[PDB]
Amino acid sequence: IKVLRLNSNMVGKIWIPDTFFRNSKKADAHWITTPNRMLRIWNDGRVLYTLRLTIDAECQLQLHNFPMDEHSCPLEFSSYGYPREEIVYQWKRSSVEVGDTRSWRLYQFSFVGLRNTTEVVKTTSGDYVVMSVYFDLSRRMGYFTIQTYIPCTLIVVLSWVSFWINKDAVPARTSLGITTVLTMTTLSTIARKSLPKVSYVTAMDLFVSVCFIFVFSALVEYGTLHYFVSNRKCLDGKDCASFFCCFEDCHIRIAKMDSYARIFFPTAFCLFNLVYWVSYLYLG
Amino acid sequence: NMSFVKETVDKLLKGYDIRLRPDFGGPPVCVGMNIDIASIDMVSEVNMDYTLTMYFQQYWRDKRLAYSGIPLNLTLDNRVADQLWVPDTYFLNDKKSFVHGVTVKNRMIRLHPDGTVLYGLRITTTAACMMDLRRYPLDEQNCTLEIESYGYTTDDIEFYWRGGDKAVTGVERIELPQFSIVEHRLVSRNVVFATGAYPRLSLSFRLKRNIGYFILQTYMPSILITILSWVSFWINYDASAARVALGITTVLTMTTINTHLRET
Amino acid sequence: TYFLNDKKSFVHGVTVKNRMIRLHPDGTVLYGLRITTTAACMMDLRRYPLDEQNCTLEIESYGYTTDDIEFYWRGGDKAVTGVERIELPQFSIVEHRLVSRNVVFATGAYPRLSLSFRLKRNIGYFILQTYMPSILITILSWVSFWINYDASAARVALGITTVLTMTTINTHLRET
Amino acid sequence: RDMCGAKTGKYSLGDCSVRWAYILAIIGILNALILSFLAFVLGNRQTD
Amino acid sequence: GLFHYCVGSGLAGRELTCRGSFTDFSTIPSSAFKAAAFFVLLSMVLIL
Amino acid sequence: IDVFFRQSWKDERLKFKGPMTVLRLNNLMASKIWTPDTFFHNGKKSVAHNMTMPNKLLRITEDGTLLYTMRLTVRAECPMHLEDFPMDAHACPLKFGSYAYTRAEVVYEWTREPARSVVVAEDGSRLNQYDLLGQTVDSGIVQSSTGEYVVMTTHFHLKRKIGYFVIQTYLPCIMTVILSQVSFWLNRESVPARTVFGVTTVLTMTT
Amino acid sequence: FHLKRKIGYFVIQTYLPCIMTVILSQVSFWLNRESVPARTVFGVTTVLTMTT
Amino acid sequence: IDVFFRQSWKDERLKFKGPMTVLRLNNLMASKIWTPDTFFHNGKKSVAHNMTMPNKLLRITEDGTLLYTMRLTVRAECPMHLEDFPMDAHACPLKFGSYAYTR
Amino acid sequence: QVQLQESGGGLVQGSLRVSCAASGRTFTTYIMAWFRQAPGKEREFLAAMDQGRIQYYGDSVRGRFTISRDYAKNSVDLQLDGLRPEDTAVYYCAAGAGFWGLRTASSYHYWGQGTQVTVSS
Amino acid sequence: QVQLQESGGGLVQGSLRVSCAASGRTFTTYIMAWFRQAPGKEREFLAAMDQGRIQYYGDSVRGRFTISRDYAKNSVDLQLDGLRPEDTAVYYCAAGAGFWGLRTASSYHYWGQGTQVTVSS
Ligand SMILES: *[C@@H]1O[C@H](CO)[C@@H](O[C@@H]2O[C@H](CO)[C@@H](O[C@@H]3O[C@H](CO[C@H]4O[C@H](CO[C@H]5O[C@H](CO)[C@@H](O)[C@H](O)[C@@H]5O[C@H]5O[C@H](CO)[C@@H](O)[C@H](O)[C@@H]5O)[C@@H](O)[C@H](O[C@H]5O[C@H](CO)[C@@H](O)[C@H](O)[C@@H]5O)[C@@H]4O)[C@@H](O)[C@H](O[C@H]4O[C@H](CO)[C@@H](O)[C@H](O)[C@@H]4O[C@H]4O[C@H](CO)[C@@H](O)[C@H](O)[C@@H]4O[C@H]4O[C@H](CO)[C@@H](O)[C@H](O)[C@@H]4O)[C@@H]3O)[C@H](O)[C@H]2NC(C)=O)[C@H](O)[C@H]1NC(C)=O
Ligand SMILES: *[C@@H]1O[C@H](CO)[C@@H](O[C@@H]2O[C@H](CO)[C@@H](O[C@@H]3O[C@H](CO[C@H]4O[C@H](CO)[C@@H](O)[C@H](O[C@H]5O[C@H](CO)[C@@H](O)[C@H](O)[C@@H]5O)[C@@H]4O)[C@@H](O)[C@H](O[C@H]4O[C@H](CO)[C@@H](O)[C@H](O)[C@@H]4O)[C@@H]3O)[C@H](O)[C@H]2NC(C)=O)[C@H](O)[C@H]1NC(C)=O
Ligand SMILES: *[C@@H]1O[C@H](CO)[C@@H](O[C@@H]2O[C@H](CO)[C@@H](O[C@@H]3O[C@H](CO[C@H]4O[C@H](CO)[C@@H](O)[C@H](O[C@H]5O[C@H](CO)[C@@H](O)[C@H](O)[C@@H]5O)[C@@H]4O)[C@@H](O)[C@H](O[C@H]4O[C@H](CO)[C@@H](O)[C@H](O)[C@@H]4O)[C@@H]3O)[C@H](O)[C@H]2NC(C)=O)[C@H](O)[C@H]1NC(C)=O
Ligand SMILES: CCCCCCCC/C=C/CCCCCCCC(=O)O[C@H](COC(=O)CCCCCCCCCCCCCCC)COP(=O)(O)OC[C@@H](O)CO
Ligand SMILES: CCCCCCCC/C=C/CCCCCCCC(=O)O[C@H](COC(=O)CCCCCCCCCCCCCCC)COP(=O)(O)OC[C@@H](O)CO
Ligand SMILES: CCCCCCCC/C=C\CCCCCCCC(=O)O[C@H](COC(=O)CCCCCCCCCCCCCCC)COP(=O)(O)OC[C@@H](O)CO
Ligand SMILES: CCCCCCCCCCCC(=O)OC[C@H](COP(=O)([O-])O)OC(=O)CCCCCCCCCCC
Ligand SMILES: CCCCCCCCCCCCCCCC(=O)O
Ligand SMILES: CCCCCCCCCCCCCCCC(=O)O
Ligand SMILES: CCCCCCCCCC
Ligand SMILES: CCCCCCCCCC
Ligand SMILES: [Cl-]
Ligand SMILES: [Cl-]
Repeated sequence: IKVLRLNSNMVGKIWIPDTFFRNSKKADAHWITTPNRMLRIWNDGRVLYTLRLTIDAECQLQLHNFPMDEHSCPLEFSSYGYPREEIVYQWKRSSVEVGDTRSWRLYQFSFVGLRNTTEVVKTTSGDYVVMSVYFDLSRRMGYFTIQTYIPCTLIVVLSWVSFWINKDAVPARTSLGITTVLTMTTLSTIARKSLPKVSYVTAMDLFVSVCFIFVFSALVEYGTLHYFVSNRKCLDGKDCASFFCCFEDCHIRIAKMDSYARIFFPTAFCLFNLVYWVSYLYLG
Repeated sequence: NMSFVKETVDKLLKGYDIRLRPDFGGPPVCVGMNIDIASIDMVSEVNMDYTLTMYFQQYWRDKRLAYSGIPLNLTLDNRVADQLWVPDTYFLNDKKSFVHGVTVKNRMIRLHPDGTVLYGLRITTTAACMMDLRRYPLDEQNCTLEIESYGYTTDDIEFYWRGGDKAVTGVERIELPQFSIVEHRLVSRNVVFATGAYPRLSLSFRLKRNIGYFILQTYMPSILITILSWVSFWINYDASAARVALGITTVLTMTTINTHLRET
Repeated sequence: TYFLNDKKSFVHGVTVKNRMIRLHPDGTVLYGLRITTTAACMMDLRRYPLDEQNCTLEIESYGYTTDDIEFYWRGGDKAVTGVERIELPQFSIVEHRLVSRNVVFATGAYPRLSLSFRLKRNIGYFILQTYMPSILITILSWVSFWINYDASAARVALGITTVLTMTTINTHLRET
Repeated sequence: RDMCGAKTGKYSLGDCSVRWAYILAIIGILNALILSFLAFVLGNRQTD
Repeated sequence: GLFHYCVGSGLAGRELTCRGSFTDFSTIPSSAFKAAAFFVLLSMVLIL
Repeated sequence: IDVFFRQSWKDERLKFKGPMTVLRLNNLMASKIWTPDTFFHNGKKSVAHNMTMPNKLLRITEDGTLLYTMRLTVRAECPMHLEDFPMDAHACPLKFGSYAYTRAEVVYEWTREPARSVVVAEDGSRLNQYDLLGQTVDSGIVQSSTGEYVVMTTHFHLKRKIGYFVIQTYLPCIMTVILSQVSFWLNRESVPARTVFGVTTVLTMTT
Repeated sequence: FHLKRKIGYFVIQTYLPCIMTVILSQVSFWLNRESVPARTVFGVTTVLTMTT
Repeated sequence: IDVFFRQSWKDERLKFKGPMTVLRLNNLMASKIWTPDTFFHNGKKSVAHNMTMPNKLLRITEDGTLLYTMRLTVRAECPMHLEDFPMDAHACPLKFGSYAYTR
Repeated sequence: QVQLQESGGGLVQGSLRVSCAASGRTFTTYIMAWFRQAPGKEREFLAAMDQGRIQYYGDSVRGRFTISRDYAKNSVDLQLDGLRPEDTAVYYCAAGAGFWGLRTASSYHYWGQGTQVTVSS
Repeated sequence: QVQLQESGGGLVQGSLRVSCAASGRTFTTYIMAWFRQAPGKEREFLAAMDQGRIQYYGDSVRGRFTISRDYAKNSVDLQLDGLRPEDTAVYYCAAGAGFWGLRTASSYHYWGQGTQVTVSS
């Protein structure tokens, strides 16, 4: 007989490496119906020991570019007891295999690839050979685009709708502006729910913050218009202040602020969106 | 050869009384302790506890386990820790803890020629930390782990931090999204119960809460809502519907954001 | 013995396993356990919250057929006690029942005992929670009829607010 | 200092070298000033 | 650059570890870098 | 509730003569001898801590007196009457006794007098919205289908703190009522404004 | 095991609220054009209801 | 999914002759004899019920035919395609087989 | 409105059984107790029974008086045996939450009217 | 638009390989199958492979033909061995979610053009 093929009975009978996963928050084997382990002993003394595992491994995420963020989550393992002078691990030729990559439970992420490495880590007990597998994940924009980006832009456009209402419609325009500012506060509040309580601004935070300023500038614009309309009422040899600055005429052209805003606000928002998306998608 | 090592280990384990500590009638056994903090995961305000993963290693001397003729530190399989005596250490402020058990029990046992035993465990524990939130979110919180011997009094066991103030490592590599580890401290003392006096080690951390999240979430929208409340002063006094709408909106939104915030 | 409709159960283990063995001279064994079990109860919520629910525990023998083990309720209807002392906040136990029968599977016929409870849901919490705010909002919606036809802003605001409040009530109900 | 060397310091490249973005920023300064004066002259030219 | 920067590990390869982000001032190496990034951002805002 | 639960009893089989009067032994020795099968009648799901080792100690005196203490976390039922909520107070029980041994077999007694036989640590308070005014210690009998059992009971008397609910509900309701009453000072011709007052206050109170 | 989702819950809780919101938004076409605050209230509240 | 998972196989070593044709034995015999190491490929933390006793039964026929049944709460993966949600329909698999033994 | 009716004999020479029935409120989750007041002496605790069927007794009447509860009928009964001349008193049924108590009368909010009991030698 | 491009030999005297590459949609997460249809015959199931690398074969072709999949390239390959003159037919590549099927053509919502195969003795 060239090989003894055995179930989990002799796993506890023979010596087994004390391999443990360093970055595991919680891991557990499988025991249904029987222990999901396998042993195979060859005549030359080669032992092959396989087991099924499910590991909850920690992965410190940098969410500055969220939802345009990419991560390389690790999975590290080593011998718990035996230092580098006692046990040495080694990757095989084709060590990390995968089946159907995009049939997995990754809903918000897509699997780009993986890479394995080995190193030596010094601890109080000794130096240990640590074997790492990094999985590269890239976030997908669909859910967050549905949830935050589209509603915020739509509320900004709803704020723009106020510019086309008659300025004498004071309750209508005031309610429209303040209501748009409310729905922004609420959208900001709910945009953060998926994330942890990090203390830095993300891309989504920046977008929602700029959408807030555009909805607040619209409300302040109507307030100023209403107050000023109803409630209140030397190579040239030119002088440099006349040549450069403007003391001539100027304000007077204040009733046309709605006409100015109707074109100004969409242009500013379009420029902001263009620079934002280009910068986050292509330049960085 | 391995036969001599096997004979030595069998001789050490033969006639070993696990019930008795290393010097049952003699002076107390001195136990050094050191910790490598792998991570601190969930500092929970609602639960008033934090989860702490660590490599907890104990060091002591058992003359019964001394051996000669093998110039090596014998790192034995972790199953023999059940046969050997180990301290009955426990964490007083624990709520839920376990030793990691994949692929095997993450436990180390290493014997030295002079009978010295090094005993390591990979332990994650949820420890209670009652937090004073009067200055929240500008608060600073003390959270401690209270290591103590259960059954053995100071007459039987003594505790010390191995390596002194360098006993606890890995504190600087911790990343908490909400907190910053401003300082950690080690204390050693005695605690007296009705059953006797016991040794007590204490590993304390001081956490400073980050303010940027709260500035983004609460302070800025409140300020902006107050400014839109002020906007009504520039509206005509006869625009009653508009001014009342603005005031009612701002008031109810301040109430709503406060109540919605202070549920978590 | 096992509970067929079980989902998650355990024997209490503090200070020790809450288990009792008592022998008698004639070879009679009394075997007690303190068991907390989460048992499935499929509820028909068509009449909810004015609904009645049957919730049962199905005690059965796993490996022993009726040729090997015969179950019975010793003491008859007095076998189950302590139902009268149960005080649920949301339910009232109308009655409880004990049944003994045989169940046939492919592997054989097995003895089955069934302990069933009928639970009637209390209505006061729902009256305070959902019914009375809805009635009050519907009553408030009629205030618009006493306002002049030319007060379009006021009447439309009142109607829209009533509709929004009804939607919020429905939302908070469905979330639970 | 770790990236470049010890010779690097305040207002001193050291071992490192300027790359395209810095000189492009200088070009941006020049272009911005030129366009500013161009806009001034155009504004004073429109009135004529 | 102004806020972002990549540095090699130094094992005869690329292995560029990259860190820095203007949306988190904690990662910017220095106050001078923060000021320069802010001023360039202000210039971009003005031209837009 | 987290407790050091100490029991003690006489076992004449374990008397000895030796160099020392008391053998402070490993907790492993406890499993090799008889110990009481104490259980909590109103316990829901309790934990006997075993980190790093079983948090138990056993000490055998030369005369045969055994001391046996455990570290436990007991989650016990505390039924409440919430008619005075949030100005209500409760008496949460903690009842324990033998599971299998009746009165004629095992009887529990307090080591000291009952008032001093239950001690609460000064720093040991994890309550957020309750004040532990004190405890009362007592004992009684329970009749079950298997016989009579001694049940040793403590009652911890807790009083709820009203500040959280004052901030949470009472103040929003009071300022909502005041907000509604503000509308009386506006002129009667401000129909949309006063309707806005009424409807918004009604919606806030409903929420 | 072949499973087919039941549509009744989502019909009750998403489709009917959306349809009623659309109908409520379209109701404003029957008001006089001079009811500016009323029609603005209709449009804004229906937009927010759809967003929620 | 809650299941009675039944397996059966021939074991010539467990042949016997006696008064009974079938030995309806305690489940403790399962740990003493060989049983297949069946596992669920798409399972995720299944549960073997153990109240009051281990919910297993073993039966040995005189000709060496083993019947071995166990009660399980299998918890398996059902990958879903939610494009047509809530008008979507799925086919949840339940796949099982030996872990250590090849074909 | 809550009432606690009592019933029982008035004169014995001796065994007795004094019953108490509650109305207007279900006392399934309350402690039901019996107290005694002799002429001139203060009210004292005889017995109590809890929702967990646990029985507490006073030292003076331990082993003699037996308390029981019928939860279906919402009643508490007290069987009295070995009566003596000093057992003459007014016996009170009570229901409460046992705050600071199970032995103090102040912890019981609901009280019966009282039933006279007399023992004659 | 979604397509399935099939390639493979057409004539043999024998071993053969038929490949089917998918474009326009990610068929990794769909069960991918191979079917046969000679003239005057209904489309019959030859082979299939699931997301979990599990292979099903028809009884007529069990042990002769072998199905494999490349998920990175989004393709399914079929190695035909032991070709016989009763095997000549049109071979179709199919893919879909297996609902009420995995052996019936109706459950597959995507199909290829088809490739002719002939064996001459
Ligand atoms: C604090 O207190 C805690 C509570 O006390 C304590 O936790 C317990 O610790 C003990 C000791 O570490 C654990 O016991 C071990 O468990 C291992 C399996 O763990 C998994 O399964 C258990 C439940 O165990 C049942 O199921 C497995 C799987 O089939 C069986 O192998 C078991 O025998 C057992 O079967 C019974 O129960 C089933 C229902 O549950 C029934 O269906 C069945 O019929 C049986 O009645 C779970 O509890 C585990 O989960 C928990 O723990 C993990 C790990 O930390 C956590 O991740 C998780 O969250 C949970 O908390 C997990 O799911 C066993 O493998 C192990 O036994 C082997 O080794 C010991 C020696 O160490 C031997 O004595 C034993 O015989 C076993 O070896 C034989 O079998 C193996 C496997 O085939 C062979 O490899 C070996 O060579 C040997 O074979 C020989 O003997 C066989 C017969 O014995 C024979 O068949 C062979 O042919 C051959 O001859 C051991 O039992 C226990 O599970 C923990 N949990 C609980 C709740 O009790 C904790 O540690 C304490 N902490 C501290 C710090 O002190
Ligand atoms: C987080 O929050 C926790 C909770 O408050 C903080 O914990 C406390 O930390 C301080 C350290 O800052 C601890 O203080 C010291 O204890 C050590 C060791 O002492 C035991 O030491 C002696 C035996 O070895 C023993 O005699 C001591 O006795 C009593 O001590 C004195 C009298 O001697 C007096 O305070 C009481 O009568 C005590 O009953 C003690 O039990 C001790 O060495 C320290 O003193 C040093 O200080 C003295 C000057 O006082 C100096 O002369 C020495 O040279 C030495 O420098 C100090 O007393 C305290 O015990 C901790 N308390 C608890 C409950 O754990 C923690 O510090 C915070 N950390 C962070 C990072 O936020
Ligand atoms: C909650 O909801 C559940 C689910 O519906 C209810 O469950 C059912 O309760 C009813 C009664 O309450 C059960 O029916 C009873 O079964 C007993 C015992 O039957 C066993 O033993 C008999 C004697 O050995 C045996 O003959 C029976 O066998 C079949 O026989 C009958 C007669 O031929 C046949 O009709 C059945 O098909 C049986 O399967 C069985 O093995 C039985 O005694 C009860 O009988 C009453 O009525 C008959 C009328 O002929 C009378 O003769 C009897 O004397 C008795 O008065 C009754 O049939 C039923 O089995 C339960 N179902 C399940 C799934 O458990 C539960 O009751 C509800 N409770 C509450 C509180 O809401
Ligand atoms: C016209 C303009 C009108 C504007 C007027 C608006 C009114 C605004 C004032 C609000 C007062 C709020 C209360 C502030 C003082 C009390 C706040 C306080 O200290 O809290 C507890 C007492 O609470 C309590 O039970 C007391 C709760 C009382 C709260 C309500 C008081 C009535 C409010 C007025 C009625 C409406 C008037 C209508 C005028 C139009 C303290 O507990 P104590 O330390 O003991 O132990 C610990 C444990 O009890 C609490 O953890
Ligand atoms: C706050 C909210 C307030 C709203 C309340 C308003 C009050 C008025 C509404 C009453 C709704 C009544 C609820 C009826 C129950 C819901 C409908 C339902 O589910 O019944 C099934 C038919 O469904 C189906 O055809 C699915 C499709 C139903 C979609 C119906 C919408 C029609 C929209 C037309 C556009 C009009 C435009 C007019 C504009 C001018 C029956 O099949 P079957 O048993 O086999 O189950 C198979 C399995 O799918 C589970 O059902
Ligand atoms: C949803 C919002 C609603 C209201 C929006 C109103 C409009 C506002 C607009 C923009 C500026 C927003 C400023 C937000 C400030 C966020 C709060 C803040 O300043 O926090 C500090 C800085 O955090 C950081 O990384 C932040 C550093 C960078 C801050 C600036 C980011 C870019 C903003 C470019 C805007 C251009 C506008 C152009 C409009 C046309 C951190 O302290 P802390 O001790 O916790 O650190 C601990 C440490 O360990 C964390 O790494
Ligand atoms: C939803 C978009 C509707 C577009 C309608 C296009 C109509 C273009 C006709 C020319 C504009 C015009 O003269 O009349 C509107 C106002 C001036 O009106 P008046 O009061 O001076 O008579 O003109 C202005 O002052 C500003 C006109 C701005 C037109 C649109 C700007 C682009 C908006 C981008 C939307 C995403
Ligand atoms: C805190 C300000 C909020 C926004 C206010 C928007 C309306 C501002 C209107 C113009 C204000 C400046 C008028 C100056 C003329 C004067 O002296 O009154
Ligand atoms: C009506 C004019 C509005 C102008 C602003 C339009 C901005 C729309 C942004 C929608 C979200 C874009 C998500 C892109 C995701 C991707 O590029 O893959
Ligand atoms: C807070 C922003 C205030 C803007 C005031 C605009 C004044 C314009 C004067 C012509
Ligand atoms: C070094 C600590 C800096 C704190 C920054 C707080 C943010 C202020 C935003 C205006
Ligand atoms: Cl950045
Ligand atoms: Cl609390």
